[PDB]
Amino acid sequence: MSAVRETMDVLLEISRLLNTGLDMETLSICVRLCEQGINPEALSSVIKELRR
Amino acid sequence: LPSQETCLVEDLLYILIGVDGRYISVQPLVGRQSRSFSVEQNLDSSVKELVNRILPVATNYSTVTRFVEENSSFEYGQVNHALGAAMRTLGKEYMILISQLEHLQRQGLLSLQKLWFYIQPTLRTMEVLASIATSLNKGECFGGATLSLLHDRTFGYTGDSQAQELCLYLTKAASAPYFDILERWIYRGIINDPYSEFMVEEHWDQRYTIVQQQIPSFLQKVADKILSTGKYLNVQAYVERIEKAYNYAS
Amino acid sequence: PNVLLQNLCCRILGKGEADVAQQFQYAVRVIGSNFAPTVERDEFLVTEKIKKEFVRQRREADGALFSELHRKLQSQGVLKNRWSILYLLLSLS
Amino acid sequence: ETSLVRDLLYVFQGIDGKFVKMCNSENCYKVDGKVAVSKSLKDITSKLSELGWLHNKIKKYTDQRSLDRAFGLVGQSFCAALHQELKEYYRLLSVLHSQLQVESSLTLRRLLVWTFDPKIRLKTLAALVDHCQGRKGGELASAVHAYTKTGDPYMRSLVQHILGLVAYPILNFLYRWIYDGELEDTYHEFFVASDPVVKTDRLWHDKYSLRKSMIPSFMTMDQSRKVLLIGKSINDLENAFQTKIDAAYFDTSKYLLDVLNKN
Repeated sequence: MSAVRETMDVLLEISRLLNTGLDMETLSICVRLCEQGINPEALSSVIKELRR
Repeated sequence: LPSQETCLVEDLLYILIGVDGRYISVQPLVGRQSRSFSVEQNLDSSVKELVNRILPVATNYSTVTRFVEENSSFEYGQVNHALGAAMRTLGKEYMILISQLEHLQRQGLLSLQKLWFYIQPTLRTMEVLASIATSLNKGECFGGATLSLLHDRTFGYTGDSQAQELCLYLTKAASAPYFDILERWIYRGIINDPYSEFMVEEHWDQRYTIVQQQIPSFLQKVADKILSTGKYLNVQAYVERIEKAYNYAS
Repeated sequence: PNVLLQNLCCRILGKGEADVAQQFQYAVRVIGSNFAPTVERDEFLVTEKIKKEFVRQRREADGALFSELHRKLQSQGVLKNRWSILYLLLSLS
Repeated sequence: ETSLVRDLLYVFQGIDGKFVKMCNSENCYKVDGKVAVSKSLKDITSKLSELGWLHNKIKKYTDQRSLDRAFGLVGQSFCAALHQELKEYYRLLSVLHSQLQVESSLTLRRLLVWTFDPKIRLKTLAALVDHCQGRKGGELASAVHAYTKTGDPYMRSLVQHILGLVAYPILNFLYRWIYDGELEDTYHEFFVASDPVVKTDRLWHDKYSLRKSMIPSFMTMDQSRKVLLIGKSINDLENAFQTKIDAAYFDTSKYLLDVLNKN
């Protein structure tokens, strides 16, 4: 559980630097999609539309 | 038979870094500006003739490693020194593409045709960069005719959409110092050449000449326009810039 | 799959269900026909793209900083399929 | 193998490997004694050896940084600028080894792209120490003045960091002498030496001279003679220097007009 919290903290830091504008909730969802073997190319396109 | 391909795929990857093989040795003939490679006998003759198709990629890679050595040996402050700085950039991004292939052999695999169609996007870029570098190897040019030479080649390549982009990055890093010393002439009429890096050379009214060791941008007349602006300060689309730059400082 | 992707619409759009329905339809179509990666798997290529992005913007300090952050992500030994996560965050910079 | 991937790390800090060497000033080439079939993966790590050789010339420079007080005032300010870029060079060795201890094996060709960004930086610091053998100030100002006219945009950024800290003692001399008429010397590293004969009550008399042979090249020769007249009368960031000596010249002449009022 603890390592899973520490790892998310690293990822949030990766997000701030790149100016993604993904929250703690939006990042955690993205991860979960990513872990199931979804193509990141497709995933990025969907996201842009959802912000529109 | 699938084993003789695998280790030669690995040997081919070692050559493309610029580093001697296990069964591919490098013999200089012209001093390694083009390498006369010899792959040594392998039992299966089929895999040996296919391996030969992939070695000219490495010959064209030796052309560019002598380009970036060549302009440094002279210690220019010219735009030729900066043309090579671009070819070092195209050379840094190359290395990621070989090292991936290297990574793919560690766990998982790449056969010879698995090699072949991944090399295939960059042997074409190498050969366009190699021919700009060999045409330049005559121990010339200084600033302006380096630029003249690279513009003719961009206007040659016209209609192959491939080299329009690749010659696009080279011709703007080459122009990155050139439009500095251009401004110094059109707003002050002063020179800023460490060597002779600007076409209008100098030696009130002043004793301007131009040289054809630093050939004008595409057309001789707009270089003559900048002759005529600078006196007054003392008292495709790029040459176009000049004709109205004169006539707002007249 | 079906739930997680719907969750994505819901948090961004800030709306529940029967509000995000059409958006859902685009998302489902576009994810499903291209489900599995169309690139050869390789952590290093994506990382290099992130650092070049830092250098191009002349943010050299952060480019070095990033290098420390990727080792921290890798070390914890929890998330595998790391390239795809990283890939995503790079596309959306 | 994994032991070689680690071994190349140490040679970056300029620390002799866990294999015997006969190089450390030639390159930093390692001879295991089975180097024969390691002639392809020893050859990769012989290209990386050459980076560790260029580290050592910067390092021995820093042994000359501080003595019981090393000669020059600019000679060591230069050395401070050269150590900063060495410090940043260490930062990538400190991520590299921490990857070689996670739950390990990092590929030789992967780490080659990691050493390519330092190889355009450290090489031009080692080229910059070649032009200098002496530490005497103003020599150093001609080194960075000779290297920011050269091509290649990538080391031009690096020498602009160094211009900013080499130049900074030049300008700390300059602005005190213009405004108050006060000077600094520690070794005669200013381009103003003092006492040609002996000091004499002011009326403008030969007391300072340009002292060319240690002049910083940042100034042109008529602009070094301009700031000399300014300093007796009171008594690229290379091109920002000649602007504000023209704005100094007008403020010092009001002072010179006050000397007429005393006589």
